[PDB]
Amino acid sequence: ELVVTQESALTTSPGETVTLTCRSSSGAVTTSNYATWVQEKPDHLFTGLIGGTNKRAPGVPARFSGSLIGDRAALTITGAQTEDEAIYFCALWNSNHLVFGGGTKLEIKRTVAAPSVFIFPPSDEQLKSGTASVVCLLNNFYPREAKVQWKVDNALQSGNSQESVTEQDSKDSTYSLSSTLTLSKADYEKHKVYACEVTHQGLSSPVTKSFNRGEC
Amino acid sequence: EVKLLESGGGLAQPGGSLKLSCAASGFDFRRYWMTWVRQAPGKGLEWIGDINPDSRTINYMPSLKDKFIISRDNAKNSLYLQLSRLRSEDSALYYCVRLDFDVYNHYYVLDYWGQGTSVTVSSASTKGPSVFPLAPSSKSTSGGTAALGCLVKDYFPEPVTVSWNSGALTSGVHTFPAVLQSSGLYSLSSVVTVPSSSLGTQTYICNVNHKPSNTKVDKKVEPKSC
Ligand SMILES: Cc1cc2nc(N)n(CCCCC(=O)O)c2cc1C
Repeated sequence: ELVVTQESALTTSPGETVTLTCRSSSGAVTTSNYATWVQEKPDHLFTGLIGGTNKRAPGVPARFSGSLIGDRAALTITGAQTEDEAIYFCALWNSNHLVFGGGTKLEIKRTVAAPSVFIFPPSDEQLKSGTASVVCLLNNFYPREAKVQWKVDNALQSGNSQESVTEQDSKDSTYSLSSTLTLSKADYEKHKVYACEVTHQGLSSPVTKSFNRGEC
Repeated sequence: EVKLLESGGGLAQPGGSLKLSCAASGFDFRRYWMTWVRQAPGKGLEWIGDINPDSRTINYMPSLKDKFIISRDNAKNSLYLQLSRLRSEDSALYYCVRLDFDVYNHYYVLDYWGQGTSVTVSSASTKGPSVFPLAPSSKSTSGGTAALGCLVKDYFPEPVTVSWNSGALTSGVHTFPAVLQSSGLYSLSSVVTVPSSSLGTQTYICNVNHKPSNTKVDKKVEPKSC
């Protein structure tokens, strides 16, 4: 049962050199595994990078190189650029079938950028349906680590919110996140103050965006 | 100029079958090996199998060797994948991939990939999305930029596509990945920042589309009236 493994994530700074590895659970990776690499950019855009372990694919900048390091196959990016932010997949050929690794998320360090916070009260139309969705938006920040806490009339909520985060923006290398608090129309009407508290490295003190139900 | 376009995805019933197709162009299809790769939710890529030019050699991933059938029609520059005995585990994005095969140099690379076609193996019914407006919590006087958007909630199965002003507006747009709600329904938001001043003059419309339920909605987001 061959299992190809890769480091889940790595972070490097521009101009730096980084190496992603690919190991086999059945032993050392070898030339006969024909290790190959694929890059996944946002929107399910994949592109072949390396083939035959160390041979670059046409159109691939020379900053990319392949090789065997120890018992693993590796992809080395010299002079990392922000355009290199992506997920790199590795695959090994096991005699009669191809096995992909779990992929490595490569992040490119950039300066701290605090998020712009926005809170969206539920729409009237949505309320008619009996449900109320409160949305909180954290826009273009970095690093990704950000804590968003919901408070309904100073009562810290829990278990009733889901969040989504975008891929590191190719341009500014930032992330954007949204947290959605979902309540029954009933509960929503049982409270007044709805606030979103955001904590992030780029903020000296947590930022709170809020609104009082009914207040326009 | 290589182009790979998949089709055939959609909601299917467990135990059922489904035939996916891929249209190719930009290269001598007849001279290349073709490959199918899929990606299930929260998972990485998984090789399904490949087929050589003359269809005389067809390799499959150990497991699906039987419930999966690959074929091609060089005359029509097409690649097919016949799925069968569909189980929830087969729910994934199916990619059509061209394989540059060089046995002389032992160089094998999956160069060009299509963007895939989504396939959901569920017993649930198809449901359309409700599009709610995320009104600009700002005015013109405030000066600067305001955030607004659309909340596409309670639909099934994936995926939904969202654009603004029929594509005219793309800068500042952030369409988050859909989230699976406890209800088993999907939901997502799409926001975008515009200049406060344009609020009241410029019209902001988000165009939501959900093929599975043949839903098409254009919601106009305006500043909530106070
Ligand atoms: C991505 C990839 C796909 C492949 N499909 C086949 N069928 N082989 C086997 C290659 C031929 C075996 C040989 O002559 O050594 C593959 C190798 C790689 C790296």
